[PDB]
Amino acid sequence: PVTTATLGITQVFWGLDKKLAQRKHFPSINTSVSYSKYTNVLNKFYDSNYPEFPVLRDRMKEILSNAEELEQVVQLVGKSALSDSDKITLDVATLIKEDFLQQNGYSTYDAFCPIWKTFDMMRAFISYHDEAQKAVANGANWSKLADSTGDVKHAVSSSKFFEPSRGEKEVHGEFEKLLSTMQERFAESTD
Amino acid sequence: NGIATLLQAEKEAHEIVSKARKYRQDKLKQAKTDAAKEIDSYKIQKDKELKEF
Repeated sequence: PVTTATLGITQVFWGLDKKLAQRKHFPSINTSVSYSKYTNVLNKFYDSNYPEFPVLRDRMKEILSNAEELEQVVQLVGKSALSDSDKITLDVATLIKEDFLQQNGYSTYDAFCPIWKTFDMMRAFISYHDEAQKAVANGANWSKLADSTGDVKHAVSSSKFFEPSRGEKEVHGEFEKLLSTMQERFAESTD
Repeated sequence: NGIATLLQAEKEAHEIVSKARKYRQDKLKQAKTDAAKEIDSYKIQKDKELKEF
């Protein structure tokens, strides 16, 4: 009753998941049920700073929802019937959950991931998904592309280790270099 | 033997080929950014008209 009477009044709902909490997947925000009614209000701020932030936010919510539904299907029907695009969605959302959504507090690097580093990491993840899907649409097989671009995937997953204390200019530069390396690696793999 | 020299020249030229493609691709990215800057001026002009309205 307290939770219902609180959801009826609060405009934000950061519902936590015990199952994600057990795996140390932290802060264990249940992205399926959590919502924020201030996303529409914050357009006037995201337009002034970080213009692509809402687009990336809806794109990542789309990726997470699609892969959650796909994993629900796979858990009972096996991964045999998945297409290459669906497999990419599964892998990209697993990467998102295990390296972007998860934020290891009480750690030097990821105690405070500020808005600019969050936006750059978000751009890196979304660009990785989009470029992988473009590469598979170009005819490259996903099984071979995974081995070809494991370096890019690990660089993306290791972007959370960029300490924010290095400064906004420094971390933004490192993320730009990482995006360039990612694009070059996919170009070489798909060539 | 001479086989290493034959392969090295091809490998060295192949690396330049990738660099040339990457540099040209980077210039394509820069060209799109420059083109968007011109489009941004039109948006700036439209914003001024909106402010005037």
